[PDB]
Amino acid sequence: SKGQSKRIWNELYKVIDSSDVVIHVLDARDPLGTRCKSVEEYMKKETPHKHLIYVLNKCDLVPTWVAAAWVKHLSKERPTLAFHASITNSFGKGSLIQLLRQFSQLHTDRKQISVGFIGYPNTGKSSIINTLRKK
Amino acid sequence: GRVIRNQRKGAGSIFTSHTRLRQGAAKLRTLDYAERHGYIRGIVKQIVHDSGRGAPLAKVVFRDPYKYRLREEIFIANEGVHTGQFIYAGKKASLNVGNVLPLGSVPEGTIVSNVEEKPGDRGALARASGNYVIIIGHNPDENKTRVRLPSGAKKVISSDARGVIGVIAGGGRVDKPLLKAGRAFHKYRLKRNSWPKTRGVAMNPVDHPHGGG
Amino acid sequence: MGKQDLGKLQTRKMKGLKSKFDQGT
Amino acid sequence: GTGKKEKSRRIREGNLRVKGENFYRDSKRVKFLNMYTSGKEIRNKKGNLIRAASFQDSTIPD
Amino acid sequence: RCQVKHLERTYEISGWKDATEFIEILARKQGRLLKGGEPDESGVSKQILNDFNRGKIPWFVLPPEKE
RNA sequence: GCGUUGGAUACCCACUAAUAGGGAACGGCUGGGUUUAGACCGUCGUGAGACAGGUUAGUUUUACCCUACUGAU
RNA sequence: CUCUUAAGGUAGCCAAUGGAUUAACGAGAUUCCCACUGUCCCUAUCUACUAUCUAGCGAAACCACAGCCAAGGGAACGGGCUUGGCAGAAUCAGCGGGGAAAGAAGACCCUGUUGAGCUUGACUCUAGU
RNA sequence: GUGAACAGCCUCUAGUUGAUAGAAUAAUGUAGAUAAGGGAAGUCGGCAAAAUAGAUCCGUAACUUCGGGAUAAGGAUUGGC
RNA sequence: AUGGUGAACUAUGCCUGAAUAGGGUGAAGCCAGAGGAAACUCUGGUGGAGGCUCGUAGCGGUUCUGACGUGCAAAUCGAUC
Ligand SMILES: Nc1nc2c(ncn2[C@@H]2O[C@H](COP(=O)(O)OP(=O)(O)O)[C@@H](O)[C@H]2O)c(=O)[nH]1
Ligand SMILES: [Mg+2]
Ligand SMILES: [Mg+2]
Ligand SMILES: [Mg+2]
Ligand SMILES: [Mg+2]
Ligand SMILES: [Mg+2]
Ligand SMILES: [Mg+2]
Ligand SMILES: [Mg+2]
Ligand SMILES: [Mg+2]
Ligand SMILES: [Mg+2]
Ligand SMILES: [Mg+2]
Repeated sequence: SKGQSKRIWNELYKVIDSSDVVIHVLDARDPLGTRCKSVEEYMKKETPHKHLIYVLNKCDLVPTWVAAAWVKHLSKERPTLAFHASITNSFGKGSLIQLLRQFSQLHTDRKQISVGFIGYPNTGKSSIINTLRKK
Repeated sequence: GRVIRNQRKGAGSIFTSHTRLRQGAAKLRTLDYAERHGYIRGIVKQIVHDSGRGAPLAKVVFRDPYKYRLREEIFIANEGVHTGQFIYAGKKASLNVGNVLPLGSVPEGTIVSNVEEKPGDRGALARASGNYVIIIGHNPDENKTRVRLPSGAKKVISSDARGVIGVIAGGGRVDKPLLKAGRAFHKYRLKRNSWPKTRGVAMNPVDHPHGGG
Repeated sequence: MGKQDLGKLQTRKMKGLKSKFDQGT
Repeated sequence: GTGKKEKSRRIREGNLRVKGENFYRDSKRVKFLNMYTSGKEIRNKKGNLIRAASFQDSTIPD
Repeated sequence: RCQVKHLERTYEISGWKDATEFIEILARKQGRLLKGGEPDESGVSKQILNDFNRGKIPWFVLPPEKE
């Protein structure tokens, strides 16, 4: 029952309420398994102004064609970016950074934008953030 | 603010050199009549290690030109110098490794060491192990010699300044990793109290300007 | 999104993808 | 020297200037950064309210 | 969920016909024996599950078929 | 009048006749907390530092006095 | 003017390896298993030194005055005030409910000063240059 | 002497026999032990105790900087004549 | 603020002295044997390296609902480390 506690879900709703962009982190080995469809439905029903994208992490654990096929299939629904999180030897960091800069330029009226990382446990949200910060 | 170690070191105290085991200051002979006009022959009696110095030293015995006795000098050993070797020092000395010659008496491209900055100061340049001074050129009208120093700088000095033919022995010393704080400890025990070093950021703002956070 | 060139990604060299550890050969 | 003083800096670049305005902060920067220590009430020796706390005024509006 | 070749390459074992045999062979090869010669089934199983989750065993779910 | 439990991590499992609610605090030991000095990460600050925060380590030691109570001359 | 879904059948090309998912070490922080057991169900028994009694020796903290309770007395809240319960010498061992009984007595908020050998284009300065 | 041993235990030479004592053996303590059946159900938490231990032989995995891990783990034995 | 006194504790440098059982592991160099055109590989010995390791003296001070708290002691005692 871990991951279904009221404190955790209150934290999730807090980060969604504070976020302009929401990155849903998926595991390249089981992306449909690690999807929060109810959270996506709530976002598209109640907060349509918040921008939801997919980051398919741990793409180094699957063959290249598997990751390409998953990216192609998930792009039919949401903008999906392949990723491999590491401080030193990573993949997709520049693409994520330029996409975030595009979002920042789109919300130029806002003085800053917040990007909240949500998903299943152990999918690598903290690793992706450490990859972006190089620390 | 509190006085930092950089400012504290000027008062001497515990920051003086550890000189008990030294062999003596390494100098050339005093520039005298014999070295100014002809040459003088000494003999290498021994080659010894000096505490706190990477390069070995050579004890060279000359005869006193004005009194019946012997004079012992401590030179910095060039590579290839051996015990029992004859060393010639003066204006008329030959161009062989270990000999002491004025800079104006050697051709371009000559490699020297323990070079005098001024004529008579008994050696100032290229004394550490593996280092040397290159004779770039001469200016006879001003009685000057252009040389290249180990740091890469180009300098003009007197042609009467003296230098020892060859390169200082013991080269390649710093290519070996120490591997150990203990080996660094024994290295600086024979030199001075400058080890270990504490970072300024790790200190308080009172101790160092880099402190705090 | 830009181009996602997956041919510049090196997969992890896991022990189960190495033919040197073959069993029954 | 006379070049690093506040008066000389103002020439290079009356009552409108506020406390804490320096080479790094202007008036708006100073007040926004004082927001983080703003929320306190002021009392005197006898305990009377010199100034109420921010967003804690007790007067009943009409 | 895992391929036989991938499992045998990872754990240097073979010859099993079921999960109990796989656990027993792995425990006897790795020396995970309890006091009295009994293999440590629970410990070996926990280590296998940890390796599966943390990515020391290659595996993936097949993507949807192309159109 | 008489009882109202044993466990797992406010909710479950089980036993049971039953696993009722509450007060004497919230107008002796003991863990979370007021945890001061050491340390690291995050946010803000030109900085000294502060905090949207997160982690770890961290001395207070009566009773022989009166009464009350339990027993005893 | 334009941008992203071309990659395909369980491990690719591209440059032994593609690494920080880093060995070893640690009175560092955390989780689990075997063994083991009085940690517990559920407590019992044994030894020494005390405590206890005696001969000798012999302090200290603390002390407005004192010392049985109930109700009411203009925020909580009495040993003394009002109304009641009551109440018989002198005492011993325990005990920790209560006692401006002590020891914890200091931490925590508020006001007014002072210091900082704190820091900054705060002000007058000034060593050094 | 035992023993790998300036370890622990006992002894020779030498040196002490000092520390207020006597009488009883309640509770509660300080220090040390044992316990049927169950075996962490206790507790925030296996805190504390228990279990292990010398030597000989068999045998010893992942990982790894190839040096280690390692006494890994897991088994058998020990007297006297 | 002015003028003086302290490095018998402790912090650090220097000079001259002194102290530190018994085990485990087994680096380079060397010898012999089996291979090889050589380089080099394998087996058995020898040797005794390491800011290695177990563990006394010693140095230090992790833990205990530890002892003690007008204590033996203005920082001590026991076990453990
Ligand atoms: N191979 C691989 N492993 C990853 C990647 N990202 C994360 N991991 C691993 O996944 C583990 C859990 O990651 P973490 O960031 O804590 O997951 P989180 O719960 O989403 O924050 C870490 O130990 C990482 O080593 C990736 O891109 N590739
Ligand atoms: Mg500090
Ligand atoms: Mg603190
Ligand atoms: Mg009476
Ligand atoms: Mg029992
Ligand atoms: Mg339990
Ligand atoms: Mg319980
Ligand atoms: Mg191990
Ligand atoms: Mg001294
Ligand atoms: Mg050592
Ligand atoms: Mg050791």
